[PDB]
Amino acid sequence: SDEALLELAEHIALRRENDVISTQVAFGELTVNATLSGVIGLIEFLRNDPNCRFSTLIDITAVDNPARPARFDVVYHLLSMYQNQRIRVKVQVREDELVPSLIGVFPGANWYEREVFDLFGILFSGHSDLRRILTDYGFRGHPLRKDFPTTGYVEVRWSDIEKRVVYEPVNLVQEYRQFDFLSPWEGAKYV
Amino acid sequence: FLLTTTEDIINWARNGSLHWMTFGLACCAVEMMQTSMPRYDLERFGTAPRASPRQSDLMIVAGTLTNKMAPALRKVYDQMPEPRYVISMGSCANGGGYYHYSYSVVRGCDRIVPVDIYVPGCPPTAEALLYGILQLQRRIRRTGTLVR
Amino acid sequence: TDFAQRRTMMVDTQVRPNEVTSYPVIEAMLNVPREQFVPESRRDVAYVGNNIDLAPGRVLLEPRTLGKMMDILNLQNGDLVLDVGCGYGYSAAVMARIAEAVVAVEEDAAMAAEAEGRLAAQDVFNVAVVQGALAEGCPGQAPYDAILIEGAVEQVPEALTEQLREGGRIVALFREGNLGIVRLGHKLDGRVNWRFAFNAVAPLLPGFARPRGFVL
Amino acid sequence: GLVLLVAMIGAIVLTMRHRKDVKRQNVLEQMWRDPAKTMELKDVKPGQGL
Amino acid sequence: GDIRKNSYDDGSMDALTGEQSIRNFNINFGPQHPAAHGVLRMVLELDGEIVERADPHIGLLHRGTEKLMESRTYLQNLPYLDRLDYVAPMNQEHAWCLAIERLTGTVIPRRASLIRVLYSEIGRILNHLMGVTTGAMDVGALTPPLWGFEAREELMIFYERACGARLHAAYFRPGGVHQDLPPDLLDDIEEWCERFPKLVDDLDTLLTENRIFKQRLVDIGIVTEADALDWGYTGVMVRGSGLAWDLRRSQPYECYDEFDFQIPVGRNGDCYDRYLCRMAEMRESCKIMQQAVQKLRAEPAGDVLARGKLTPPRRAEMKRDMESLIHHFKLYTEGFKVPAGEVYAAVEAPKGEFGVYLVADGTNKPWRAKLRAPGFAHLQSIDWMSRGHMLADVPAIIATLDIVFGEVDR
Ligand code: SF4
Ligand SMILES: [Ca+2]
Repeated sequence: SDEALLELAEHIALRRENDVISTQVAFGELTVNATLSGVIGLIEFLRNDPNCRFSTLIDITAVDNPARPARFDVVYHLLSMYQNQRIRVKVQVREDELVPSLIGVFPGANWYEREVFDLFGILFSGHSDLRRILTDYGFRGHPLRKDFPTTGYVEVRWSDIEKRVVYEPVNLVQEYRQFDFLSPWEGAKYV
Repeated sequence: FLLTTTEDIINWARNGSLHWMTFGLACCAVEMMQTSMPRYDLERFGTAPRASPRQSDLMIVAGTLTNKMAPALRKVYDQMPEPRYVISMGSCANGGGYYHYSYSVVRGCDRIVPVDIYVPGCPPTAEALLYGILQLQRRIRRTGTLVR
Repeated sequence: TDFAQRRTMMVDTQVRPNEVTSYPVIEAMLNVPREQFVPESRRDVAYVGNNIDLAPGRVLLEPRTLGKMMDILNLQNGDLVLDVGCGYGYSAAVMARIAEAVVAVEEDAAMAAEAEGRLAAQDVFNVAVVQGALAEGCPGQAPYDAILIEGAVEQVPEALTEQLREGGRIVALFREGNLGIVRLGHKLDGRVNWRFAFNAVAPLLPGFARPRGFVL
Repeated sequence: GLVLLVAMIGAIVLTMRHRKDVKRQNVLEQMWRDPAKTMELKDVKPGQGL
Repeated sequence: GDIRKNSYDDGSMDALTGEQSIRNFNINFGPQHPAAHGVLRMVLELDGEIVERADPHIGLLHRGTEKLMESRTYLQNLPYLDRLDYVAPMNQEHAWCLAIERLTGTVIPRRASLIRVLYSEIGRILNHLMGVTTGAMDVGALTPPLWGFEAREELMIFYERACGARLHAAYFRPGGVHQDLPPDLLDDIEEWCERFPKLVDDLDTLLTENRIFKQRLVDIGIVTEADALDWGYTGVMVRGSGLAWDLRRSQPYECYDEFDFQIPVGRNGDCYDRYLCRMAEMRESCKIMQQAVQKLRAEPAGDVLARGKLTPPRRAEMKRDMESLIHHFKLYTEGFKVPAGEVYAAVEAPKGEFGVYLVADGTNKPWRAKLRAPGFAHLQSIDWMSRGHMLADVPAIIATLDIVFGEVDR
């Protein structure tokens, strides 16, 4: 499957030269780095091409990398039940950059893009129903960004005065403890 | 005497006919369900489920209460006729549990509704919940009046 | 783009389920094109469930916030409404379909001029755009039955709440750090009494900050 | 009896219509579904996809 | 694919249908609703009880698991997996262990591999018993859940005897399984397997050929192969339509190659087919459990954890040997480091393909942990699936999709 995945990666790199930035095969998985402007065209090719028939969209997610000029990665996981193979597609996205929506290709991409928008704040263009899907109504912020606190900023309580569940600033009886165990020794890479 | 024995009869009827709202939030609801299944048969105590809050005397908060869910739990509690009792089941409902430090979780359901009994565990076993329900019955016998 | 489907979806999934029952508000939001009232660069994201940035420190509020804000003002066919910080005029256009007339106050001459052009292009005629500082309102046409402030405040100046009729309603989003509270005010015996309405967030409007100096 | 028949004919003539855009089931065909024919076990060899 | 404007076979157009739809029959179906699993707020638009729009509002059980995982070590994150598809917790633990084992290049002992297959199939029965019999309760059958959950009670006792917890085992570990099974537990699992087919027959006698049951499921929620590919269907959601796809065979993991079992598939792809598939899968899992117990008895005594640099030593060694005490101290505080890389490890979970997308960066904590729940993709399709059906069919459709919201919301 390692030779098979390398052969498949050449087929994609050849047929979609301008979409593909590079390919990698690590830990038995093929990853394709693609340009933002060509990701929809490439995923469409992967879905429909005979050699690579990736007709199941497994999921879409994002990864935050604040140290990088384009801080976000958007990652597409696709499965082919007919060819019995998997592929990962990665695109680098800058903050406030728009990502084209995949709902034209996969109707089931709709909720995954809402989740990326909710938890990372990445907007998708061409999305019919783009609204928060997992956080509370009117939530401020995007919790899966590395610079959002784990406990957030606000918490709810039932107020006897307002007879409502209201938000208040977070007050922790015991503050979150973040132990740092990491050793100053990397170890060796023996040949 | 008349009034204490009257309360005893009221507490006897309320303990023997304790109907709970069909309301399960998470994996504490799995063990709550096992409590009503043949091995334990919660209903043999007269403690039967009711779909509507208008017919419920007992709310078992069985699972994590998120911020988004908190208004809905308060609403159905508010629509329980009185007397109404609340059991907090499991770590999440008791104090937030494994998600205590999350941005989207209520750190204990007693921030939303008053609680009568706390059942510890993650989840409490079906038997532990049954014990907690009987501790609520002791509490009502000890302190129950016509008001509650 | 089929903006009509996006508009209907926005009302169905972002307005109706959020305790917006006033059918005049639902009718208005189903008809006023949101994309016509955003900068051209934001046109494709006009119906997203978030605040749209109009200018530095200024936003077009999220559909849930505006829907709930208008639903609790409870506007009448005979009402005169002051819309503070109208931006490109989306909110004024929606309220114009319910109230008798709207005085839209904008402080950026660029947005005030665009509001007039876009309001006219949608054939909205009971909306007058008045250019000036937001914190001043428009006292020339006062008193108003309702005042809507379209951005976060820390305090509402007395000059602004004096332009409110007795029995008038004012709705403002208050900011306390990371917490935003929409409050509904009622003018009684000359005093505006504020009450909690719901929680929502927006950036602070310029001119509505509070006086904050050294504290030991 | 004929007065009642006229009412039967009239009501159906005047009002009868059926939505053609909803999902409908034939009850007798639902009851004829044979579990032996509708589900079967497959010997899928290791590594084999569709 | 839009039926809100009614279409009649006589072509008639009502005056009211001409007006724009402002006053629609919208109803909150859940969260506090017996068929809504407690945390589903589905907004339904009804027209004479015909479902014309279904708008699931989820996140009422979103707890920020993926955020909480980023500040914990790999071992501290293992119990979070238990609480996603919490009906069958060890099956979800398996994806986390497989991902770590792949990135670290670790080989788990043979006995641990057999135990993982054994308790994974227990989880499949635990899930299918819950799914099938509460699905029956959704169409009004009161009794099936009582019979099924007695059998679940017995399986939860097998959970407790392996790890000390009835539900949230935390039993599968990176490097194998925490503890070995007592010999008397293997005898009891074998004894339970001999009885279990009788319960499956009894449930089949009560339901399968009942005319009411057939009229509530046959030709309801029909899924074609093309629909399956629109919505990311996996598991029984594709097998019910006749696609013999099962990750244990197509992309084998653990030691499933050497077990004998078959893949049930449906021909019509409706709620009735998926019910029959789940009943058949329960029989197949029972057979696997029987083979695994036989293999475990025939195995030579061995360890259940890989030890080495990945798992703590045994307690007796920890209290005697200096190296073991250090490895115990370090692995319970810092934990192993996972080399930089990204993997997606998937299993055939009872509800479909469950996967973990793990981004490691060489430290002792995950950089990113994305959890792929099969129910997230299945629930998203309820609007398409329920359009055109009646309100009474909605609980059956929610059942057939096999939704648990611990994994939908995470
Ligand atoms: S306390 Fe434990 S078992 Fe109960 S809902 Fe929370 S995580 Fe699940
Ligand atoms: Ca209709």
